[PDB]
Amino acid sequence: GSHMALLVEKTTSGREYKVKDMSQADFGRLEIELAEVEMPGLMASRSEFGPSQPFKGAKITGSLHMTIQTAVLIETLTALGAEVRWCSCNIFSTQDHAAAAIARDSAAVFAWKGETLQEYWWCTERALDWGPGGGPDLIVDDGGDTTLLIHEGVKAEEIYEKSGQFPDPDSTDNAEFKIVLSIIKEGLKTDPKRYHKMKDRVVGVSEETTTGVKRLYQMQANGTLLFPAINVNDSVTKSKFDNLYGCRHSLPDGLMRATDVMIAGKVAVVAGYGDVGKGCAAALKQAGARVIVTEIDPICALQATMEGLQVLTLEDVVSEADIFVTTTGNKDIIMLDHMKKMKNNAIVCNIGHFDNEIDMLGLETHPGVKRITIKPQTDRWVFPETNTGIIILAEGRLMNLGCATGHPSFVMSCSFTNQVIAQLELWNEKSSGKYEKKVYVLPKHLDEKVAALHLEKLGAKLTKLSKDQADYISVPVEGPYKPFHYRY
Amino acid sequence: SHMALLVEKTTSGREYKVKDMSQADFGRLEIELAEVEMPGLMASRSEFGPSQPFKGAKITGSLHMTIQTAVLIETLTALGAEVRWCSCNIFSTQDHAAAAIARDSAAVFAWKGETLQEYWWCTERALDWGPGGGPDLIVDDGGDTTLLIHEGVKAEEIYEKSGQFPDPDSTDNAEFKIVLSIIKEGLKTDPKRYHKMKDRVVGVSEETTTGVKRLYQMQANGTLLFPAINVNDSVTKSKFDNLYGCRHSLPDGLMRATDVMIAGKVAVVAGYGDVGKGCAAALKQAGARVIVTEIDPICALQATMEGLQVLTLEDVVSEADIFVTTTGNKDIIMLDHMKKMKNNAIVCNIGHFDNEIDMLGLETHPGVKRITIKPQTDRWVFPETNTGIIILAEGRLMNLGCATGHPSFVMSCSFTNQVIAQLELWNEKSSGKYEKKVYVLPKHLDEKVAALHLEKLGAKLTKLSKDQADYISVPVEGPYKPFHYRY
Amino acid sequence: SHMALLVEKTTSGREYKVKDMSQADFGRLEIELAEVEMPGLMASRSEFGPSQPFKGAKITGSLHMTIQTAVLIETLTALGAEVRWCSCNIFSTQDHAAAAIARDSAAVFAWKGETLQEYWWCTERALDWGPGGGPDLIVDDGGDTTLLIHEGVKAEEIYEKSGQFPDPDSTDNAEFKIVLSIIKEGLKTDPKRYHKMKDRVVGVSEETTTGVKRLYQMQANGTLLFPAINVNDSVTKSKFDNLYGCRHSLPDGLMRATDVMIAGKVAVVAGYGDVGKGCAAALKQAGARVIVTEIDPICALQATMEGLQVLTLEDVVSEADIFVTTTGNKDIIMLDHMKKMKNNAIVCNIGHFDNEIDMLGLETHPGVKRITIKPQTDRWVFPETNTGIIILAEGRLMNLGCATGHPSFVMSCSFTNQVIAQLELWNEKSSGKYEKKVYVLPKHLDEKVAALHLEKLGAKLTKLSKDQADYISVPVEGPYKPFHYRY
Amino acid sequence: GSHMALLVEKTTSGREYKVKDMSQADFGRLEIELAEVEMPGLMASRSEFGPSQPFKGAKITGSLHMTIQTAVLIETLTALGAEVRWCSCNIFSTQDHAAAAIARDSAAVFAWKGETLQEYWWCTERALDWGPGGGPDLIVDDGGDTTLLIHEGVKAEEIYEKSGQFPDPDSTDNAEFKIVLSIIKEGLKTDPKRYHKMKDRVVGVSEETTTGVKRLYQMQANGTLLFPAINVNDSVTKSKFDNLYGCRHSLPDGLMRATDVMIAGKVAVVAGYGDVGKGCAAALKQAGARVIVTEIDPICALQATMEGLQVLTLEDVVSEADIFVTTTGNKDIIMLDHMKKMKNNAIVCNIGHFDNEIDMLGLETHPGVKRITIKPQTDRWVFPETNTGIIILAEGRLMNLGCATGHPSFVMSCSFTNQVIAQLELWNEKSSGKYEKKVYVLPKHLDEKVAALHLEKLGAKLTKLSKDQADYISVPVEGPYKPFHYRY
Ligand SMILES: NC(=O)c1ccc[n+]([C@@H]2O[C@H](COP(=O)([O-])OP(=O)(O)OC[C@H]3O[C@@H](n4cnc5c(N)ncnc54)[C@H](O)[C@@H]3O)[C@@H](O)[C@H]2O)c1
Ligand SMILES: NC(=O)c1ccc[n+]([C@@H]2O[C@H](COP(=O)([O-])OP(=O)(O)OC[C@H]3O[C@@H](n4cnc5c(N)ncnc54)[C@H](O)[C@@H]3O)[C@@H](O)[C@H]2O)c1
Ligand SMILES: Nc1ncnc2[nH]cnc12
Repeated sequence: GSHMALLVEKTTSGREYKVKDMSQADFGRLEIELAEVEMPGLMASRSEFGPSQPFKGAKITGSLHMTIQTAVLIETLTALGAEVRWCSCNIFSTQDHAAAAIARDSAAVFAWKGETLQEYWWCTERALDWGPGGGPDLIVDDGGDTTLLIHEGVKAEEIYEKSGQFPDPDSTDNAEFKIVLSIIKEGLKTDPKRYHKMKDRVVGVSEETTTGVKRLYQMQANGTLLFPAINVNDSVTKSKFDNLYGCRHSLPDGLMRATDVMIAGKVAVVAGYGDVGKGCAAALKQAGARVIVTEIDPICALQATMEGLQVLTLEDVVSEADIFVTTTGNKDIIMLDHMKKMKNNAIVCNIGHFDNEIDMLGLETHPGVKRITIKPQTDRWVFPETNTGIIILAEGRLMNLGCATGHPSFVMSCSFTNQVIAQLELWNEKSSGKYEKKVYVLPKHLDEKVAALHLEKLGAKLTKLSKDQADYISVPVEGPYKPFHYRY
Repeated sequence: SHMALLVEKTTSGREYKVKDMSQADFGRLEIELAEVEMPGLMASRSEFGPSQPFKGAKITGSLHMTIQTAVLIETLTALGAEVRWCSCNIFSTQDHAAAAIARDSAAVFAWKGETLQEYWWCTERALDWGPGGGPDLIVDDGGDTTLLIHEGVKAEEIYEKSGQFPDPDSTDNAEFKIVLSIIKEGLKTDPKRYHKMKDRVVGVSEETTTGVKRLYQMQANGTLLFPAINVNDSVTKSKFDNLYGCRHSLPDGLMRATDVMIAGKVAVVAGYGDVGKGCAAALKQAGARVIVTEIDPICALQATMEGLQVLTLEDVVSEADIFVTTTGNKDIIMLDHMKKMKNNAIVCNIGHFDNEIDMLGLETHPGVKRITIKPQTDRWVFPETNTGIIILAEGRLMNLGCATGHPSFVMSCSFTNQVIAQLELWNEKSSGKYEKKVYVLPKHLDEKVAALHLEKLGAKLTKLSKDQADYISVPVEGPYKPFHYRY
Repeated sequence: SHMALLVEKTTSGREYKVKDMSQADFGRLEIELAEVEMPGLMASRSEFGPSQPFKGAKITGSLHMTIQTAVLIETLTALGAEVRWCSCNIFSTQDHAAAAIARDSAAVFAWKGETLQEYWWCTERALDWGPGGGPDLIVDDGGDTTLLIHEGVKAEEIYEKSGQFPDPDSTDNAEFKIVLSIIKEGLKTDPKRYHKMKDRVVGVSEETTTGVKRLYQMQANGTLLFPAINVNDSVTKSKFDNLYGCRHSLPDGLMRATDVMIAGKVAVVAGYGDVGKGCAAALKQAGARVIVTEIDPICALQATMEGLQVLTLEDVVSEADIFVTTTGNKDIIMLDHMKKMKNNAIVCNIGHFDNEIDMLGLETHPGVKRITIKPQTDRWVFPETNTGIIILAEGRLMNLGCATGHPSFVMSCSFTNQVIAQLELWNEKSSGKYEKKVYVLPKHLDEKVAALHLEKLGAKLTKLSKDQADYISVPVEGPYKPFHYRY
Repeated sequence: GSHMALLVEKTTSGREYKVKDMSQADFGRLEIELAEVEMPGLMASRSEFGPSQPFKGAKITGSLHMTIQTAVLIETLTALGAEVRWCSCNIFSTQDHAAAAIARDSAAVFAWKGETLQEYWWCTERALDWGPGGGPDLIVDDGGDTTLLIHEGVKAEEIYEKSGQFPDPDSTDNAEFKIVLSIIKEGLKTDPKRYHKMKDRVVGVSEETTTGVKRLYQMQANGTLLFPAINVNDSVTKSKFDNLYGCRHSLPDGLMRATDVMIAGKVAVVAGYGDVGKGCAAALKQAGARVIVTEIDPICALQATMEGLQVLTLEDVVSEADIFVTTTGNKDIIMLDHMKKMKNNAIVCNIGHFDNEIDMLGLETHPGVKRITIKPQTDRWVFPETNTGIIILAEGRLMNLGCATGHPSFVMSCSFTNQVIAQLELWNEKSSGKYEKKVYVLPKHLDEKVAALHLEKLGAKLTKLSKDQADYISVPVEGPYKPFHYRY
C-alpha cells in the first residue's frame, strides 16, 4: 500500500486506534478527572447502572466530537458494560489529549484535530468496522455522517449484490461525496456485506444535533431509514441548554482564542435565531457588541426584536459589520458576493454543523485571492481588489470546537445524560416493537430526570408540591409537570 | 359599593353597566393611540372588513376590559359581530375603555373595583342575549364564563329530575357560594338557560394558561360541551404576552402601587414558567437580586442558567423585599410565611387567580389590621409583631390591578390570535370540523401573527431561495419549524 | 387655573398654598412608607435630634415637592429648623405630599400643574420670611431661587441709583419676562429685599447638575453672593440618583404617560452623562434598541462599550419610537426634527429644564393642533403631514411630571447629603470657614452616606486589618479612595 | 560562570535579547499586523508624529506586559524615533511570539512566558542596562518594579559609595526581595554608578496601573521619588476602559482557557469592586453566574448592590462558591484558612497586579498538600484532610495574562495612546520645570483626544455643539467638555 497509508495502531492490549499523539494520555486523564466533577448526570448514571452492566455484550459506535466531555460519556458507556469504537464528527473538533486517554484506557478511537476529509471518512469507516465479531449494536451520532455512511453503504452493497457494480466517484460533482463513494468502493473489497449485516443487527441510533435530526426525518419521510432513531437534540434538557447556553459559552471562547478581538464596541451579525442563534446573540450582546440578526422565520425574528436586537437582511449590514456568525443549519448564508463587500479584517465564522453555511468553495476560487494562515484555524483571505482581508475561522467548520473546546462539561452532561438514557432505552426495548424505523423522542419524565440530576451541584433547592397543589394544576407530585406541548 | 345592578341602555337600546360614562371621550383618545400600536388587529380589519365574516354573529367575551381589549372588541364589530362583554377580574377594568365601548360599540358590564357579587352579575349579563338566544361564540380569559355554563348545565340536569337546587352550604369557598347562588336563582327563572346556551355555542377561544388548564380538565373528564381553541399556547401568545408582557407590566404594577426602588432589593419570584421568566427578567434588569422558587426541575435549571438562585420560600421569607407569585397554582404564600416577612415587604400575585396568596388566612388572622394606603395598596399589620406587609390588589393580578396590564403591541399578538380563533370557529360552524375538544391554531397562522407585527418594528425578514428551502425541508412560505419546535 | 394667589394659613398661623389640603391624610400614609425606605434621613434624625442643631434656623427650599422631599423637610424640622418650601418645577409636585407638609410641618407653596406665573409666585413666597428676615439657609435644585436672589440684587443696585426698573422688553424669553416683572414689582414695595436677604444667607446647598453649573458660572464671574455646597457631585448623589434614579423613573414616566411597549422599539437618548447612562440602561434592559447622541467623545466611547449605537439625531429622527433628552443643554430636539418623526413618536425630556426640546417652535408652528390625551400627555398634529407626535409634560422633566420621580431609597442618598451640607453651612455660620465659593463635601462624609444605606439592603462590609490598610495607604476607617477617584 | 547562567543573545545586527524562541517571530508579525488595525490611536500617533521623529535620541526602557498589544506600542515608540529596551512586568504575561517579533525587528527584549523570579529580575535589570552609552531617558512601567529597582539601586549605591558595603539578602525575609538585593549586589560589580547616572538622566516615568501609581504616591509622600511621574492609569480613557472593559473581556477568557468550566449556573465571588472588580463582576453576571462581591468601601459596596449583586464577607461564602477572583490591589484576601473551607475544585484566581492577594506561601506549606499540575498555569492543590482540591490559576499571578492573552487590542490602544502622549509630554517638556519629582495626570483635552481617536473605527458619530450650545453648558466647542472633577 501507500507510503502515506492510514493504518490503525494497537495498544499493548491489542485495541485499535489512530490518534495524534498517545503521549498526551496523562494530560487527557487529568482533564477528564476534572470534567467528571462537572458532569453529575453522567457520574450518577455510573453509580446507578454500573453494577447491573446494562450494556453487557453491546457494541457501540459513536461519532460525538472527540472532546474531554465525550471522553466522560464514553467512559460512562464502558462503565455500564459497553464495548466502544469512536470517531469525531468534524475534522477540527477533536481534543487530542481526550482522544489519547480514551485510546489508552477505554475504547478504540480514530480521531485527531486537523484531519483531511479523506482521513475523516476513513476514521468514520474504522469506527463502524468491528471486524469479524460484527457490530455495532448501537450508534451514537452527531450530525448524521455515520448514519449516512451506513445508508449509502447498504445502497452500494445492494447494487453490488445485484449487478456486480462498485461505486464511482465520477458519478458525483460534490468533492466530499466523491471521498465517501471511494471509501465504500474500497470497503466492498474487504467486506461486501458489512452494512447489510449492520442493517440487520443495529438496534438504533441516538442523534445529537439539529442537522442530524433533519436528516433522520428525510429518511423517515422517504421510507429509507433502516433502524429506529432517538432524537436526543429535541429533549428539552438538550435543545434548550446545550444549543442555547452551550453556544452562549463557546461562541465567545472561539472568537477570543482565534482572534483575541475585542467584542465590545463591535457590530456582530448572527444569521439565524433558533436555539444556537439565540445563545450566540446573547453572548455577543452580553459582551458589548451591537448584534444584528438575520432570519427567515417571522416568529424567531419577532423574538429577536423583543430582546432589543435589530433584524435586517445580510445585504443591509455586510459592509458595516465586524463579526459574522452563521447559526442556521442551512446552506449558502455567506456567499463570496457578501465577502467581497466586507471591511478589512471582518471575522467570518460558522457554528452550525456543516461548513457549507459559508461559501468556502467560492472564496477559494476567487481570482487573485491569497490565503494567509495566521495560526491553525485562523486564516486571513486577502482580496486583491481592495488589498483587504477577511478572517475565516476553522475553514468554515464549527468554530467553537474548531477554535476552542466547544461547550463546557456541565451543559454537555445534560446532553450526554440524554444520550445515555437514549442508548439504554434502545438496548433495553429492542425485543418489543416499541421502536419502529422511525424517529422518537424521550418521554418527559426522563427529560425532567436529566434536569433534576444537575440541580444539587448548583445548590438549587426544588420545592415539593403538596398533594392538593399537584391536583390543582393537574400534575403528579413526581411529575411530569408540564403538558406534552409545553415549550419552556 | 354605590353601584345599582340594573342595566343601563344607550340611546340605541344596547345594554351596559360601567362606572362612569363621562370617561368615554378619554377612552376614545387612548383607543386611537392603541390602534397604531396594534397592527395585527388593524390588519385583520382591513383584510376581513369587506367580507363582514361575523355578520350576524353574537359574541360574549370576558377578556380584561382594558384599552387593548377595546381594540379587540372593535375589530370584532368592524367585522360585523354584535358583542357583549365583561371583565375576568374585579380590578382589571380600565373605566375609560369600558365607557368608550359601552357608548360606541358593544354592551359592556365592567368596572374597576367590583365586588365578587358584582363580578358574577356582570358575567351573567355578558352571557344574557335575552329571549332570542346566544352567544354564538365565547372569548374567555381564565375560564369563568365557560365554568358558569358547565356548572349551570349540571345544576339544570339535577333540577329537571329532582327539583333540587345547588346549595351554597356544599362549599366553604365564599366565591363559589356566590356562583351557586347565581345558578340557584337562575333555575328559579329559567331552568333550561344553560342547556339552550350550550346548544347554540359554536365554541370558545381561551386566552390564558389557567383557563386552558381548565379546558383540558373538561376534555379529560368528558364534560366539555363545545369546541375550544387554546389561544394561550400559540407561540405568538405564550412566548410573547406571558413572557414579555409581564416583563413590562410587573414593574409597572410595582412602581405605581408602591413607588419602591427595585434596584438593590431582594425579590422572590415563585414559579419560572413564561410569566415567572418575564417577571424575573424585569426584576433582575431593574437591579434586584432575584430568587426563584420552582417545582419543575427543568424550569429550575433554566433559572440557574440565567444567574438566579433557586430556593424554597421558607429559605428567604424573612430576607426578601418583594414577593411575586406566578404559578397558576394555589397556596404559595401562606399566612405563616407572611408573619415572618420584614416590615413593609411587598406581596403580590400576577397569576390568574388570587388564591396563590392566602388572603383568607390574612383577613381572618385575629387582631390583624388593614390600612388602605390607596386603592389596591393595603398595609396589613400583625398584632404579634406590630410590623406590616404590603398586599397589592388584594392578591388579584397585580399588573392589571395596580397598573394597566400589558401594553398594546404585545396584546395585538395575543388578540390577533383570538380573532383568528373566532373566525375559524365561526366559519366552520356548520362543517363538523371541530369536535367537543381542545384545539390549537396551526403553525402557518401562528407565523402570520408574527409576520403582521414585523413592519411596525422595522424588522426585515430574509426570503429563502427554493434551494435553501428544500435543503432544510420547508416551504419557501412556511411553516418553517417542525410541529414540536419550542422556540 | 382656579388658584387664587393669596396665602392660606394653618390653625397655628403658618402660611401655605397647595392644591387640596384634604389630601394630607393620604400624604401622611405614603410618607410613613417612605421613611422606612430612607434610612439615611431617619439615621440623621436619631443622631442629631437630641442636639437640635437647626434650632432657630430658617430654611427655604426648592427641592421638587414629592413624598421624598417631605421626608427631607421633616428631617430638617425634627432637627429644629423652621422651613418654607416650593417646588422647582411646575409639574413635579405631588399634591398629597404638599398637603401633609403644609398641615403638619412647614410652609409649602406648591401644586402639580402650576402656570409659570404661579411657579415664580411660589418661589417668592418660599423666600418671604416677612419683616423679621430670612432665610438663613437655602436648599436649591436647579438654581432658580438662587437666580432670583442674584438678579434681585443686581436690579436693586441699578434702582437705588437711577430709579430704573427691569424692563421685560429686554428679553424675548417669556419666562424671563415673568422673573423681571416679579423683580420690578418687588422694587416697588421693598427696594432692598434681596440686599437684606443676601446679607443673612449663610449659604445654599444645590442638588442638581444644571444648578451646580450655574453656581460655577457665578463663582467664575465673581457674582456669587454666599457660600455654596455642590451636593450633586457627591459620589453618593451623582452616581446614584442621577444614574440609578433615572434608570427607575424614566420607564415609570413612559409607562404611566403612554402605556407604550418599550420592548421592540428604537429609543434615542440624547446625552450619555449620568442621566443618559441611566436612561439608556433602562431602555435597553426593557428590550428597546437604544441609540445615543453625544458631543463628548469619552461618553460616546463608553456608550459603544455598552453595545449602543452612537449617531447624530439627524440620522435616526424618522426611525425612532421614543426620544429622551438628558443633556442639561438646550435646543436638542427642534421643530425641524419633530416634523420628520413617525406618527405617535414619543418626545420627552428628563434634564432639568424644558428648553432641551423646542416647545416654543412647536407651539408657534402655523396650523399645528394640540390634543390633550390626559394631563401631561399631549398629541401634536402637524398640518403638512396630518401625523402627530406625543410630548410628555410639555417638555418638563418627564419622570416627575408624568410619574413620581425617583424612589425613596435613592433620594435618601441624595437628601442625606443635603442634610450634611445644611448642617455644615449652619454649624460654620460664624466661623468664616466658607468663602463665597462652591465647595463639595469631603470624602469621609460621602462614604458615611453610603454606609448608612447598607444595612437596609443586607450588604455586609469587610473590615481592613491594620496591615492591609497600611498596604494600600488608607486608614482602617477611611476614606478609602484618593481624592480624584471616579468610582 | 554558571552552566545555567542567563546570557543575552544578539541579533544578526547586534541587538541584545533573550526570548523563548526566535522562530516564533513570523507568527508574532502576523498577529501584530492584525492588532495594528485594532489599535487606531497608536496608528494615528505614527501617522501624525512619525515624520517629525519626536523621540530622536531618546532611549526608553519599558516593562509593559510583553504581549502583541505591547508590541504595537513598542513599534509606535520606534516609529517616532526612540531606541527601546523592554521586559515584561510578570513572569507569566509574555506572549512569546510577540517577544520574538520585537526582538527580531524592533527592540531589545528580555522576556518569556514562565520565567522564574530570578529570571524576572534579571530581565528587569537587563532592560534598564543600556551599557556604556547610558540610558534610559524615559521609562514606561506597569506596576512599579522597574521604578523600584532604580530607587533601591540608588539606595544601595549610596551605601556603597559612603561605606563600601554591598547589599545582603540575609537582611530580608521576603524571598523575592532577597533576589532583588542579590541582583543589585552583583550589578555593583559591573557598574556601581549605574543607577546614579540614571537618576541624573531620566526625564520621567509613565505608569500604567493602579498598584504602580499607589507606589508612586508612597515615594512622593516620603520624599524619595527621584524623577517626575505621569499617572497613566487615572486617565479616564485608561481606568474607565482598560481596567473595566478590559477585564470584562479577559477575565472570562482566562477562566475558559485555564479550566473550560461553565460559568453559567455557578456562584462566583469577586473580592473588590473598583474598576477591575466592576468589569470582572460584569463578565461573570453576563455569563450567567450568580456574583457575590466583597468590599471594604461602602460606596463601592452600595454600587454593587444597585447592580443586583449580593455583598458579603468572604467568610460568608467560602464554602459555597465555585469561583473566586481577587481584584483588590491589596494583600491577604484569600488565605489558607479560607482555602481549607472551599469545595472540591473551587477555582481560585487573582487579576490584581501582584500574587500576594492569594496566600500562595501558606498553601505551599500546608502539611500534606499535594500540587498536581493539570497544564501550565492550571494547578490542582489537594488538601489531605478532605481529599478535595482547589484549582489555582497562574500560581496566583495575574490570571488574564497568565492563562489567556490579557486585554484585547482595541482597549489597549486606549491605554497605550495615553502612554505615547505621556512619553511625548515628559520628553518634550523636560527643560522647563513643568514636571517636578511628583505625580501628574494628563490634561483632559488629551484624555478626550484618546477617545476621539477610537470612534471612527467603531462607526460612532459625534455631534458638534453649536457656539450657542457650548456657551450654555460653559464649555468650548472643541472641549474639554467636563469639569475637572467629573467622574464619568
Ligand atoms: N456548534 C455547536 O456546538 C452546535 C450546538 C448545537 C447545535 N448545532 C448546530 O447549529 C445549527 C442550528 O441549530 P439550532 O438548534 O439553532 O436550529 P434551529 O432550527 O433551532 O435554528 C436555525 C434557525 O436558522 C434560521 N434560518 C434558516 N435559514 C436561514 C437563512 N437563510 N437566513 C437566516 N436564518 C435562517 C431558521 O429560521 C431557524 O430559526 C444546526 O446545524 C445544529 O446542528 C451546533
Ligand atoms: N489584570 C489586569 O489586566 C489589570 C488591569 C487593570 C488593573 N490591574 C490591577 O488590578 C488591581 C485593582 O485595580 P483597580 O483599578 O480596580 O483598583 P481600585 O482601587 O479601583 O479597586 C480596588 C478595590 O478593592 C477594594 N478592596 C481593598 N481591599 C479589599 C479587601 N480586603 N477586601 C475587599 N475589597 C477590598 C477597594 O475598596 C477598591 O474598591 C490593581 O492591582 C491594579 O494594578 C490589573
Ligand atoms: N392590557 C391587557 N388587556 C387585556 N388582557 C390583558 N392581559 C394582560 N394585560 C392585558
